[PDB]
Amino acid sequence: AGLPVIMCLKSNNHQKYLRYQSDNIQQYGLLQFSADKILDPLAQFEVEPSKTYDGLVHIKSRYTNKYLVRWSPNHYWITASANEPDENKSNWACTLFKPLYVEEGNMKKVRLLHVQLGHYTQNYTVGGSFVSYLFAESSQIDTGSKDVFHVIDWKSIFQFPKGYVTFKGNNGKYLGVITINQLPCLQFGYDNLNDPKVAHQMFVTSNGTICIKSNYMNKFWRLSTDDWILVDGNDPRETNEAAALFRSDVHDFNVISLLNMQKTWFIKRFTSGKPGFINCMNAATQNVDETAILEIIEL
Amino acid sequence: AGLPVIMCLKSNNHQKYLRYQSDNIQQYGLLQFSADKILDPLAQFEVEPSKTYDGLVHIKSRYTNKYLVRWSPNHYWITASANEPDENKSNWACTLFKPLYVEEGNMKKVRLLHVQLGHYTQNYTVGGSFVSYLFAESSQIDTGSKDVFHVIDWKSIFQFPKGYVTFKGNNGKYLGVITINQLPCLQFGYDNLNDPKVAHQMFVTSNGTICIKSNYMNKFWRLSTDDWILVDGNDPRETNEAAALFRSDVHDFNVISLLNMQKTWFIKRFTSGKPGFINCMNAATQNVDETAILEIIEL
Repeated sequence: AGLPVIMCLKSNNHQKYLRYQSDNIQQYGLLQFSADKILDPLAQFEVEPSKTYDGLVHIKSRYTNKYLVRWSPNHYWITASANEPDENKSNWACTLFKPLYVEEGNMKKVRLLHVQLGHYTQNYTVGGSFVSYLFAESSQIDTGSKDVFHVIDWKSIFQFPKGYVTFKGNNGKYLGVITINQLPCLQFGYDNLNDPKVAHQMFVTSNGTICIKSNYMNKFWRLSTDDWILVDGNDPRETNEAAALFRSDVHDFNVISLLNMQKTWFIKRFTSGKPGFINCMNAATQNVDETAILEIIEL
Repeated sequence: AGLPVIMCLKSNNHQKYLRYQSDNIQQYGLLQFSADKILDPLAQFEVEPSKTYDGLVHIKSRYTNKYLVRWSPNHYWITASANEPDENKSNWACTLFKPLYVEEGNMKKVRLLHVQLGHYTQNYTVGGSFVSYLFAESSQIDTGSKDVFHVIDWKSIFQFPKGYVTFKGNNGKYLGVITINQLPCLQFGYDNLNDPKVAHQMFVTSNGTICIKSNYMNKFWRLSTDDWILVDGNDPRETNEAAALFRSDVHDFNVISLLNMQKTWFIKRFTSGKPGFINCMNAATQNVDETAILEIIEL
């Protein structure tokens, strides 16, 4: 119904992501707006379209693989615990929800109506322990906007923009081609997004590896001499040369680290001491360091 | 191919479960036998039958929802990062696996053969940082059985024994029916599993709630007088009475805590002070405590 197959929900009211409550407490099983990162393994939910009703949806925790349902005949708290869907609107355990978009055409802002009750769900707080839990409050939209959620497609966090992009290093500079000692290097030393030497193109293969082409050089990034990432490679989707294949470690939307597949080490901003090699891309760190985090800027 | 749709793999070699390595380290994305409990959110995998090859299977991490594939053309390390399945047996990125049951008929002990390589996967260690990671070593069975895995169906951990069962408290005693002051209570004070009073039956409903019947009385458990759990209830599957419904917090196979849906507090072995009411089941704890931990013993 316009929602991603697998999604994450964020509460504008306090900026946290909805996650299954796994602690051994009274609220076990309930859904709490407390995940700091979207990468939290308890924050993923799968949406499943209704068999009978056009527009109604069933939702389950990806962790437990169980449907969201009311805690019991007496409560409005939502628990991801139903073993199976229930499309009977008169049953307190009906599992049908109805996504209602806050603004026309915008699919990332929604209010989720519990069908059986006809109540909007909210990031609700009662007292002491019942803090920030999903609760089907009433048929009235909330004055405090605690019923509006930001929808996030889980799949997209691991997808990149193919089209010109550049990378911003931790020193504030953009990554561009540069010839040093006859070697076609990559340096974080450009200030302007429009310098054509700074434009790159990311190709994500079906196996998860990524290859990157320098627009300016019209050649692919390739680990080579002294572990510098030089711009001289042929298309690795044909050559299968591990030196020109990378795998990413996503930290957040457009914030990544890339491991070079030949050395299996992360690439980073590096100054080797040898004259001329200042802030150049090199496979120099076994694990992620601050000089290894790259921000992707679309072009 | 006989595997459960969603499963957890346990290494025979060191009794840890296979989980996605999410730390920002060299081995990010690889699969490591380091989860202590099956409840770890990074330890669930899903199986998909091959589209063209009977008996062949693709496997993905439930977390990333990506396919297990070789790290690169040069490696035998397995990473859960393929975007899509690959059935080309000749391609290094082939995602097909062949489960090979160790004991004919027992679908729980298995070896996973990486089809393209023709190698068995192992709980592999190459010292240093690569410790206990899935690696498709060779076409030879391992002397030390590091290639033998125990398959556990994920859905079954939230499933309970049908037919007769009892419950063992933290005082080593079985839970049985007992009349105290005219009230038909449940007390942890029997040492004989053959006592008919100690026998119960659990019913899980499609909504996740559970209702328990005492075999002896032929009555369902129900929160009533002074929060004690009495055995006098009619079937809540028909009365929809919250006091006769419980939701479980599973700690491990057959080790759970139960929350009464009327009080929304966990039931535990309890001694009130009122004479006679010693070690009786009472909804007296908000969060799980030692006394709220119950062991399900099947009869």
